[PDB]
Formats: sequence, structure tokens, C-alpha cells
Amino acid sequence: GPLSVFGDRSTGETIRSQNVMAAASIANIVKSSLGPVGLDKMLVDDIGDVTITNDGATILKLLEVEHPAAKVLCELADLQDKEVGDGTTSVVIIAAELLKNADELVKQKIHPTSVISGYRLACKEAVRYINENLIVNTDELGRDCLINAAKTSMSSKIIGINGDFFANMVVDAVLAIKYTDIRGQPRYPVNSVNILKAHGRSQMESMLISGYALNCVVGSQGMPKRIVNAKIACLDFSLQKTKMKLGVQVVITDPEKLDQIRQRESDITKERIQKILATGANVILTTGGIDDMCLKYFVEAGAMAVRRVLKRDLKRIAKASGATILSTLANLEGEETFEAAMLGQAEEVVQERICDDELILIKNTKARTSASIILRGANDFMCDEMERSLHDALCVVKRVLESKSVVPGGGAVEAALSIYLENYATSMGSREQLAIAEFARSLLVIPNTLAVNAAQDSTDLVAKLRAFHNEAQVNPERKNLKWIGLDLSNGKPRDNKQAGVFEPTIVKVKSLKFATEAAITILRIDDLIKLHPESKD
Amino acid sequence: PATATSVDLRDIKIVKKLGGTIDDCELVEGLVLTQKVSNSGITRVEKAKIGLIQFCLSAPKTDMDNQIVVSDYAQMDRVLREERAYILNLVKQIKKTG
Amino acid sequence: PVAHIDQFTADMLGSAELAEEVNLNGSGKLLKITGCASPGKTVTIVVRGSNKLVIEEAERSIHDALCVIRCLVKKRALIAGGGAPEIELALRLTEYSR
Amino acid sequence: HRPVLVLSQNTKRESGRKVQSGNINAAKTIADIIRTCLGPKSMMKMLLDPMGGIVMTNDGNAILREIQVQHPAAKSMIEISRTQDEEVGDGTTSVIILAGEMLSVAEHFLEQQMHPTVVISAYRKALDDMISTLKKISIPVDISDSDMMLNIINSSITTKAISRWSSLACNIALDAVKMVQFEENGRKEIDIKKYARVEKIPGGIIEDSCVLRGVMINKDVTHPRMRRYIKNPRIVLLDSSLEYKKGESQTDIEITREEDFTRILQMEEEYIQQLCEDIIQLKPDVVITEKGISDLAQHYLMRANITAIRRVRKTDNNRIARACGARIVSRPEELREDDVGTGAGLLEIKKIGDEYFTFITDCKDPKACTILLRGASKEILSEVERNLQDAMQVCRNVLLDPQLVPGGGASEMAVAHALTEKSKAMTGVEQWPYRAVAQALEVIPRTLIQNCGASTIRLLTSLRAKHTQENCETWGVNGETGTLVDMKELGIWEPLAVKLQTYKTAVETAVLLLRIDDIVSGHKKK
Ligand SMILES: Nc1ncnc2c1ncn2[C@@H]1O[C@H](COP(=O)(O)OP(=O)(O)O)[C@@H](O)[C@H]1O
Ligand SMILES: Nc1ncnc2c1ncn2[C@@H]1O[C@H](COP(=O)(O)OP(=O)(O)O)[C@@H](O)[C@H]1O
Ligand SMILES: [Mg+2]
Repeated sequence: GPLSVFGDRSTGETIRSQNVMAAASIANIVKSSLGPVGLDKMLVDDIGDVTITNDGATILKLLEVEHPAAKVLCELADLQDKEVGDGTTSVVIIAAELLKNADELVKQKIHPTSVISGYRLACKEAVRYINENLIVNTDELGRDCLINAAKTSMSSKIIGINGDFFANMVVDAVLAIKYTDIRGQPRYPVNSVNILKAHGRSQMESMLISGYALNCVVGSQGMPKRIVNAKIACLDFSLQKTKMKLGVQVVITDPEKLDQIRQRESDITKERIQKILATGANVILTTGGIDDMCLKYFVEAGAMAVRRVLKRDLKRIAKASGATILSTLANLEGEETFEAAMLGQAEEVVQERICDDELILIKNTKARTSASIILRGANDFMCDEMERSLHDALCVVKRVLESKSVVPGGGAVEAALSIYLENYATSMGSREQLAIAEFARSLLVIPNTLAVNAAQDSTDLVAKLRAFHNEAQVNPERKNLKWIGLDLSNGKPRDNKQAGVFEPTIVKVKSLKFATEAAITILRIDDLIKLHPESKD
Repeated sequence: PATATSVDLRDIKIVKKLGGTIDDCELVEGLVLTQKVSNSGITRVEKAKIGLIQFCLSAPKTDMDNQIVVSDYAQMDRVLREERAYILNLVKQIKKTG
Repeated sequence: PVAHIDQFTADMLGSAELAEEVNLNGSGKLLKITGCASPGKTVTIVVRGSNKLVIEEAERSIHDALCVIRCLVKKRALIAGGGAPEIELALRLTEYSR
Repeated sequence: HRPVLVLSQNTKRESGRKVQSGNINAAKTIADIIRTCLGPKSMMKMLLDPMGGIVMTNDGNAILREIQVQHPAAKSMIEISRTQDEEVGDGTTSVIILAGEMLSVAEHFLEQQMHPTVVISAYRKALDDMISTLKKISIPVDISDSDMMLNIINSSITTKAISRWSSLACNIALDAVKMVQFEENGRKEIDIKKYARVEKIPGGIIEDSCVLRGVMINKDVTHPRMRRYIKNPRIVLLDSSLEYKKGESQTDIEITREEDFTRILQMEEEYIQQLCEDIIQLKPDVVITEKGISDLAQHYLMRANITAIRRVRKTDNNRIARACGARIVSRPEELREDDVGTGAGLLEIKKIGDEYFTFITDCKDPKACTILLRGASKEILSEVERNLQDAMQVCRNVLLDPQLVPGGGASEMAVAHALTEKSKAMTGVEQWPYRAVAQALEVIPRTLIQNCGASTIRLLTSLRAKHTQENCETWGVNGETGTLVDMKELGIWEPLAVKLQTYKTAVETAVLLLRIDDIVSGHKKK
């Protein structure tokens, strides 16, 4: 008679109501961590680890989910870090409210393919309207655009101070790693900034190290820990005793030739260490291993040798100091040449005190003048929060300098799109106009969440918010009310042009493209079959 | 077309990568590989000549069991320096091809 | 495919106008060879997506699109769709049954 | 058995007032544990370890590390005292009481329908005004004076258990930092953990404890023919072994002739005698290595009158290299005249309680010393070791920052009147949480009278009236008697780095725990 599957089958409006409650179970979590009045959470594990964070990606990655519609919204937050980097609480609330308003349409016996086709006409029109209603590029504002866009990202986190201490350190970090490319591409690789953590003084003592901050120790306590006018030798091979390979064995037939082979394992080893040290090299960085026999040659000659450094840290030092990453001997059948003209340069390599640990600093690197940020917090829970908040702040200034276009934040984009799409649904709307009209109400949840978390008036402040944006579209008298946002500290609509509340363009363009595409896949689960777990057979 | 009535779909490779939207799909007629570049210091070359090599550029070894007998002081120098001269003749054979 | 280094000559090489590693913003990066002298009967389709579930559906929908043109190579004939031939199979076989 | 269609299985959800007012009570609970361990009239707290040991101490850091809590906000306060223990020495118990009081007044404003971001923005404005107040009431210190530095370290150990032997523990902790203050290149550093080793030996009296001018280890001589008393030895430090070991290869010898097996056994003896001839070219007296010494190496050093020590630790070799000025070499055929530890004083192999101890003392200018602790048992010697670590780090902060703050309640009352007078020009909704930071600083003079049994009403009313005038400004609480004595006459002075780290950590602890409105618990990880 029925289906003889050994799992479970649920059809109809059961799964159509379960996917909305699965998406609302995720959105109601992250609704309390949006905007400058948002608050952080606690993520306690079974082993006892506590993670205090408010970013939309760190919470949903550590949180376990079971529903298939819940894994779509959790993987939607992971894509926002790679594509944009701060846009990762706002996408989850929009994509869940896109399913909440579309559930009210399919309960009115409206076909979901008209809602899918109605959402594509509203998503492509939202990108078209936001690209024709921008204020200015990065020429008029200058450095004031980079600082004000950085403070908007920090307002939802622990580094949202009233001053410009953390804002100036981010702009000075991205501007110091300007790496040009072919065909006129000024790239800004923000992954080259080594963000370090140390439980020390307050947040106002966060050092901006112009150069690189290596997270390693010297090793042997007989080397000079401060070298002025240093020459960095970046190399990746273990400075240990000469061990033969698997194909080579030592089969001796004469007992007199025994001790000459035993001394040869250290003579070939020390032959490399004397030709890399006679060329003026004082700092040697190694990703392999330097044993206790080879540490004597640096104490005797007065050189610094750092062992077991990361491979991702050696590439950031050799590119910034002009050093060449050498793995072995080379240069056309040469015995030991080392190409001594390709040594790195540094002004000062100094191991400072980082509150009961050792940290090596390189000052200005003499070639590229890179930057590294050492964070200072109260405990380890604040340092993990300060690292995530700084990494999201580095991604904001990266997209502004690459794509010179900013949009007003604080719900100013979602207020203008809530009224333009209602007029867009009336012109060319015959049967898909109800999906475009619900696309505007789903976008209004971003200024609605700012009024809930601020404990302000909800149905009056957003009603006063769209009152200025309606007069900016139907009354062409140059009212300039396209930048009207929210003042959550006062509870009144303010102008985000003069207040300095700036967000990048692709933090909302890619947010509206990812949330609309995720809402289509969850809208097509009218039939769902769940099989039994095959564990013990 | 107009020469054969069969078509193999195994000549059309489909690469699945997470990121972007469906409008970011591409119809590149060349080769798309998912492997990384070691070393990644260049990652771009125009007027490139591509060569497929099935030889292993490493230490000399045979299908039979091969061992190195070291019974002299200078014999350890003749193992490391001849292995560097072996693969240098393999790289210079590759480099002089173009 | 070059197996031995003694047969590695310029005739066994390829050609490419641009062979670069396109640094993507999403899940890593891939290679992309653009242009080649005397191209073969192969092509590569790069499929993107916002979730890992949309790319698996887009892979099956592309294969359902390439198989439609595959049927037109074997039989160069097509009919009207959208419930069109099922009605004509229902009326002509009813008159055939009488 | 069909599974239940749930989402986020086996985890908890909690939000609202139960998390904001729930983390306050977890912070008030830890502050009530160590509340009786701040003043000089404090008492010890006996703790029990899961290993079977006993930690009897009154220091605020050592108490909180032995407490395993299950509350997530309670785990944050333990990491606060761990941060204060690594930055400064005597900056532990004061931060946990102050962060509990700054959250005690923060719970009042959360009931008044005020947003937590308004209290934190008032806390950050109050934190920037507490740093500027301590820099105005500071005083420059003459670090070259010996009697001035003794009064700073005596103020930090009056709370601890070594206040009875204050005349001895101040001279030990001052001479320990001034010996290890080493400067090779253009960078001053003080390493009081890797070079100032504090070794404790059970037995004797505490009055016989003294800081040695050199190092000491628990190691006997390798052979009884070797000398146990050398006047001026030339110590050579080694790192490799004096034995014959297998090489890092696959070496195998085919023995076909009769004379081949006896030759390899003779070449093993000639290899040891070759490296023993290379170390006697500099004419040493003491050979110290980290690996084993074979008996063939002991024979050649016996007739050459060389005392050899066998298995000295690697951390002890780095400490004796600074005292004698030697170089830890790892190759006997690469020894130089600069690698010989000349200038070392008397070397004596004493025995303290049926166990030999190698003493290397009486050096000319050692850069590393060892504090010899001798007491009743290992229980109270762990107390003096933890108190000398809090006594050497408070001397390190003065040598890097010679500024003193008047402690004993005078530091907190000088800023609480500065925050009160500066709050008159606020005129906003952040004015009232700005006033609560000055009232939260009152818990430090509250604790000094609650431990000695004095009144908290008649004293705090008179202490608040003493800071109404701008002339005196340094009146604190005397924990010995219980009255109000000026700190210029008592001599209780705390360093600037202790009071700055106390205020910077107590505010930012309240910054982190006030932004927490949700707690998720019950998930696993990798
Ligand atoms: N000063 C401000 N005034 C009004 N709104 C703000 C202000 N600063 C930030 N916001 C709002 O807070 C929101 C924070 O979003 P966020 O959680 O950072 O997104 P994502 O999770 O993608 O990084 C932004 O959408 C922005 O509109
Ligand atoms: N003789 C004294 N008179 C008044 N107060 C004192 C006296 N001795 C110590 N104190 C006070 O006792 C407190 C002890 O603090 P403590 O717990 O040692 O801090 P930490 O935990 O950082 O070491 C100091 O803040 C100091 O003001
Ligand atoms: Mg103390």
C-alpha cells in the first residue's frame, strides 16, 4: 500500500512549517547580538571551555544543529567570512525572515515558484538601486571614510570605545601592507597581519608593531636577545646532525675508518652553519629544528637563532624584509654558496617582555614596512573576543580600499529599499507582486532589531525612519534624506552622512544575494524523507 | 557536428566550488585544476608551455632493491653531491626545453 | 604524457596564452588555463553556489541540460512539451482501441 | 524507537535577567571567598589538592587556582587573578574584590531599565580618569638608595606570612633582584624566574635562610677520589655526553678477521680519551655536563684532578652559566678560553640531611643567584617560596618604574574624591554610573577595617572627610591598630605598576561580564 521505506516520511505543510521554525530557532539566537546595542553570548562546551563571542560566524559554527534547514543558515554564516568578513549576523536574520514571510504566502495557496521568481525580481532590483544611490567614493572623505567605517564594525563588539584608538590602528595596518599586482590592482592582504594575544594591561596598551611580531622564543639562553642592524636569514631545513636516508647505509669493513664517519656527521652539519654565518647574518629563522650541538655556533659568534617557526610566518617575514626562502643548496652545481646578496634586512630584532612569555619583534623590516598588532586584554576570554573583532575590522577597510564605495549603515539601506520595492511591485506586478511586497517587509527586520536591543520605541522609531525615506523618493526637491538612520543612544532618526556611520557596499550587496539564494533552497522542501541512522547494522 | 551521431559527456568536466552565486558560473574551455601550486611565488605566466611529466624528480632508485655502501671518509661527500648533480641534470633538461 | 626524461622534447609540450592560479575569495583557489593552440573536444564548467546543497542540485540540473542536447544528436527530432504528446497518445490510442 | 524531531539537541538556552543578574552573583561569590585575605590581619586558608597535597596559604592567586568551578562567569574571575599574578607580584586579591564591587554597583543600574552599554561607556570614561589621578599623587623613588627599596618590599610582605621575619626576607628579596639584573646588549632585563631559583630544603630554622652568591644543586660527585672542596675552580660547562653512543645512521660493521673485534673495543676507549684530552688543554677543575659520563671518562679526569658532576639539569646549567660567566658548549674539541668559568669562588660539596648538595658560591659578580630556604617542613616552605615570588616581582616593578602610590586605603580614596568632583560637569544619564565607580573603590578601605574588627561607619565618615581637602590627600587605613594614620609616617607604599594593573583589570572584568546576555551550554567540539 504505502511506501515501504524504513525511515520516516512527512509531506504537506508539516515540513513547510518546520523549516521556518528551524530558521527562526537560529535567528532568535543571534537577534540579541546585532548593532551597537547588541550583547555578547557565552559558548560553554562539555569539556569546560568557555567562548565569549558575539560574531554570527563563531556562534553558529560551534553550535550543534540537527535539522537540514538549520545547516543551510549555519553554512551561510561561514561563507560571509571568506567573501566579505563582517556581514555575518545580518545575513542570518534576513534569510530567516525571507522564509517567514514566504510561509505566509504559501499558506494563502500561492505557488512557491512565484515567490522564488518574485524574490529574484526584488533581489536584482535591490542591487540596482544601491549602486545608483551611493553618496561618494573615497576621494572626498579621504581618511575620514576609513576611520568611520572601522568604528561601525567595532560598535557591536568589545572594542567599541568612544575614542579612535582601535580605529586608527586598523587603518594604519591596512595602509602599510599595500601590495600592488598586475593590471593596476592595489591588493590589501589582511591575512598577513599577525594578530597576537597576551593577558596583560588594558585595551589602551595595544601595541601597533610596525614590522612583524614573531610568536617564538630564542631557545638557548646564551644568545643576544637584541640585535641592532640585523640581517635576517630565512631558511627551511632542520639544523640537526647529518642523518643518512633509507637508501644509504654505513657498512664498514675496516675498524680504522669507524671514527672518521662518526665525526663526518657533525663536520658536514657545521660546514653549512659556518657559510651562512660568515656573510654577516645575525638572525636565523628555521621552520625545521636546530639541535643542541648547532646552538653553540650562534652563542660563540653572537648571533640569534630562532627554531621551529611557522611556515605561514616565514613567508610574511621574507616578503617584508627582502629575504629569500632557501630550502637547500643551489646555484648551478655549487658546493656551498648560499647567495649571500639575498639576505634580509631589519632595523632591530628585540625580544621584549609580554607578561611572562617571550615574543620576538622586528622593527620596520627595511624593505616593505609591514605591520603586526599585539592585543592586550584582561583574560583569555577577552583576547579571543578582541582577535575576532579585530579580524572583522580588518575586512571592512579592505573592501573600502579595494571597492571605493560605501553605503550608510544603521538601517538606512533597508529603509530605502523597503519603499522603492513597494513602488517597484506596483508597476510590473501581476501575480508576483506579493513576493516583492513581502521582500520589503523582510528587509525591515534589520532596523526593527536595532530598536528591540536598544529597548527603545519599536513601531514608532521605524515608522519615523521610513517617513524620511518616503519623502526622499516621492518629493524630488533635493531633500537628501537617503542617509537617514537610527540613533540608538537617543532614539531618534539621525543623518548617517555627518554622524560617520559608514558600511561597505558589498557588506549589503553580498548579504542580499546570499540570503535570497539561501531562501530559495529552503522554500523547496515540500516533501522530506528522513532515513533511520545506520550505525550498528 | 555533421560528422558523428554520438557524444561522450565524460569530455565535459564539472568543477564544484563553494562561493558566490549561480551567476558566477564560467564556461572556460581550458583546463581547471583543483590542486595547489608549489611553490606559489609566481602563480601567473603568459605564453606558457605546459608539459605533463610522469617521471619522479627525486633521488635515484630502481624497481629492484637498491642500497648505498659507505665505507670511506670521502664517500659520504660522494652521496650528497652526486644526488644534487643528478636532479640538476633533470631540471636543466626541463629548462632547456622551454 | 612524458615518462622518461630522454624523450622530453619540445614536441611533447603544450601551449597556453595564460596559465594562472585565480585567487578566489571563496573556498580557496584553482587553476585556469585560457587559450591553447589546436584545442581538443573538451570543455570545463565551473559551478558556484551559496550553499553546498545548491551546487549538488546545479550539477544534476546541468547534466539534465546536456543530456537534452545529447538526445538531439542521436535523433534530430523534437515534439511539443508541457503535456502535449500525452494527450495525443490518449486520443489516438482510444480510437485505436475501438 | 523513533527519534524526536528536535533542534540543537542536549544543549541549554538562557537569556534575559537570569544571565545579567546571574553573572553578578557568581562574581560576588568569589569575592566573598578571599575577602578575609587582604589586610595585614588576615588568616591562612588550608586547601586540599586532588594529588593528595595541602596548600596552606593566604595569597589570593594560590587560593583561586585550587578551586574548580562549574559556572562560566566564575571561570572568568579565576583567569583575572592569573593575569595579575604574572604581570605584578602583589596584585591578586585586590582585583577580585574590586571587580566584584564594580559589578555589585552595576547590578543596581540593570534593574533601572538601563542598557549595559551605557554602564560600560561610563566605566571606560571612569577608567581613563583613574589612571590620571594616580600619576598626580605619585612620588619619584631613588632606586640607588638601599633603605628606600627596603620600605617598598616590606609594604608588600606585611600582608603575607613572612612579616614576622621582615628584617631577613627584605634583604633576601632585594639582593636577589639586584644580582640577576643582567644587561648584555642595549636592553635592560630582569629574569627572576629562570635565574633566581628558590630552592627549599626541609630542616633547620628560617633565620638561617639566606640568598647565596651563586647557585646550588642537589648532586654528588661522580667519583670519591674527586675533590669536594676547591678554592678557585675553573668550571667548564658541557652539553653533550662524555660517552660512546650510536650515531644517527644505520651503521653496521662486518667483522671477518680476528683483530677487528678487539680494535673496535679499543677505538671506543681512544675516542673517549680524545675528548678528555681536549678539555684538559685549558687546565680546568670542574667539568659539568647534562648527559651521562662513562667510567672511561671518569678515569682520565681522576688522575688529572678534575671533579666531574654527571647529570645537572638544563635549567641549572643556564643558571650557573650566568653566575660563573661560563659558556655552555656542546663540542669538547671546540673549547675556548672564553668558555671557562673563571672568577668562581668557593666550591664545596656539603651534605644537608643525608643528601649531598653541590654549592658554587662566593662569586665575584654573579648574574644568577639561588635563594636557600630552610624551614620546619615542606608545607611552610611553599608559603615562603610563594611569598618571595611576590616579594621579588614587586622589586622588579620599581626598578622598571620608580613611582610609588600611597597604599592602605589612601590610593582608593584619593581617586574616589577625584571622580566625585569630576562628575559634577557630566550632566547626563552616564553621571550616575560614573558616581558608582568612586563608590566601588571604597571596598578596599572597607576590607582593612573588617579584617581587624574596626567600625565601618565611624571610620569611613572620617576618612571621606579627610580627602575633602586637597592638601593632605594621603590618609589611609592602618591595619595594625585600626585608626587613621597618614601613610607618610607609617611607610606603607605600593608601586605604580601594581595600582595601575589593579584598576585596569577590575574595570575590564566588569566590561566583559556586563555584555553577556545569553549562555549556551551542552555542545561538544573536536
Ligand atoms: N553607530 C551606529 N548607529 C546605528 N547602527 C549601527 C551603528 N553601528 C553599527 N550599526 C548597525 O549594527 C549592525 C551590525 O551588524 P553585524 O552584526 O556587524 O553584521 P555581521 O554579522 O555581518 O558582521 C550593522 O548592520 C549596522 O547597521
Ligand atoms: N600596614 C598596612 N596598613 C594598611 N594597609 C596595608 C598594610 N599592609 C598592607 N596593606 C594593604 O593590604 C593590601 C594587600 O593586597 P594584596 O592582597 O597583597 O594584593 P595582591 O593580591 O595584588 O598581592 C594592600 O592593597 C595594602 O593597601
Ligand atoms: Mg601582598
